[PDB]
Amino acid sequence: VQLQQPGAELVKPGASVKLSCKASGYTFTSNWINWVKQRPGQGLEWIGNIYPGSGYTNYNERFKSKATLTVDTSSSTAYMQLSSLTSDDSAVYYCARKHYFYDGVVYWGQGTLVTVSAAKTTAPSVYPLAPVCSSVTLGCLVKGYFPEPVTLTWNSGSLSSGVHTFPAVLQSDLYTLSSSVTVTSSTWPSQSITCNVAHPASSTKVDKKIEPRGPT
Amino acid sequence: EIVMTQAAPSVPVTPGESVSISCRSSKSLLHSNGNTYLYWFLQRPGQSPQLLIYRMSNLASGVPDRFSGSGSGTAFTLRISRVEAEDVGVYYCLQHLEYPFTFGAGTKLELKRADAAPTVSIFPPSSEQLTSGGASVVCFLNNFYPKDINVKWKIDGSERQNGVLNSWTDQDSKDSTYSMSSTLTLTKDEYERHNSYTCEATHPIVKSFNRNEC
Repeated sequence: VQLQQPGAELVKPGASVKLSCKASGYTFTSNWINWVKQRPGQGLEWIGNIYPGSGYTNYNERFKSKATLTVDTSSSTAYMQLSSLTSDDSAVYYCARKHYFYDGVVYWGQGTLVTVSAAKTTAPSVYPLAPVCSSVTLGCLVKGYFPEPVTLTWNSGSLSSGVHTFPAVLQSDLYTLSSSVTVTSSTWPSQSITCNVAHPASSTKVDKKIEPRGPT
Repeated sequence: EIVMTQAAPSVPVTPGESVSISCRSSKSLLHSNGNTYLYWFLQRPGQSPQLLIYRMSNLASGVPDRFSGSGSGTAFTLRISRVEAEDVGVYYCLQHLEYPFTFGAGTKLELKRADAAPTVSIFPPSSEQLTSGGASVVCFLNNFYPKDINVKWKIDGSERQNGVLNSWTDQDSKDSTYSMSSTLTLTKDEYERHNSYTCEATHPIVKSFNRNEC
């Protein structure tokens, strides 16, 4: 909406990556753009900020040389280059800015998950899980992908109240995630239920319709 | 830098009651102009942080009146009155007095509710997976309370401990329960050499199937 960031970046150790943060509206040159780091399951850490109109920067000493902030005022986009990457640089990176007039409003991008690794991108295999041959529970297994994340929905967002999508688990250097959806017994198979999975890192999108199991 | 300390990693609260979350700074945040530069944010799992309070006591836009803030120059408190299930998440303080800006370590709000046994469902491998040479059996233990739970797998009557991977969700924002998914993965050949598969949850609830029973 207000700040657009890519979902992921896969980068090799020792290399560098340039993260983008595109801002909507007209006042890009008049508001500070801030950058924040968050390692998986950990806290928040402020990296620094930049005033787009002038290019003036304030860096947290801990990120000097590791991070370089710049802007392209012609496309209202802020950039953060991270250099000589190590595993400790794997984390979610957010951009954020205050509202032009009101102090009680702060806009945040969705965050970009940077994964530092020598491994290649691998698209997931998606499996529909129907019940064993009131209510009914169905599942969807998203297996063997790299890196995170994937975005999973049910009936393109039309089913959400009875859904549980679990944190992914890493094994043999590939991730696997599962999701369950529970609905009334008269809902399925009478009506169609489909698992939708997106994995932007490999530019893939797959839909798998859940079908009752047969003698196969 | 100014060090921000949140001494409690988490705090419990019964829905409908009030809770106070604390934070302290290593230097006073009260400026010569009369304002105190302390902020509070809430972060829900899988979402970006949301501003709750600015300059110690001012309520941010779109935040309900149940939230309020107070403090001295070095000790602050975020108060949440009549707590709702949707309030679950991690609360962070931040100072905006001097560069570099710094955050406290965060305090997780945990809601109390009545004990609930899990709703258990087991799933044989999809036949599409079996083609890959692998076979995963999945068991969901959903909407239970409290958070601690145990899962045991048995193949043809015997307990199986290797090849199991578990994953847990954060607390549900509507009903304050927890859920867990347990996956047992075997080779296709091993899966075919056995027939009875069982998932046992002890919070014992058992769900099972026979491979060839279709």
